[PDB]
Amino acid sequence: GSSGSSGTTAKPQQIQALMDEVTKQGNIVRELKAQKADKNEVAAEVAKLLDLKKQLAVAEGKPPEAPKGKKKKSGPSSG
Repeated sequence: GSSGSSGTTAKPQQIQALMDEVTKQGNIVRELKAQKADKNEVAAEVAKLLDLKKQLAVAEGKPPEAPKGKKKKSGPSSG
């Protein structure tokens, strides 16, 4: 197998990787329901998706579903 390092990490870099995930995910979830996938199997991806949207938007700068949804509040960082 591969040992040592798996590339380098960056702010503007990881983003490019996420974007792809947001797309692929959305699809994976669509097919899951289209094939009557197990409620458990689907849920798994579901949650992940909701996270991707954030890890993507936030990274860029936009707030995570700030305006969308009531429960999800801006909740800024303090430190």
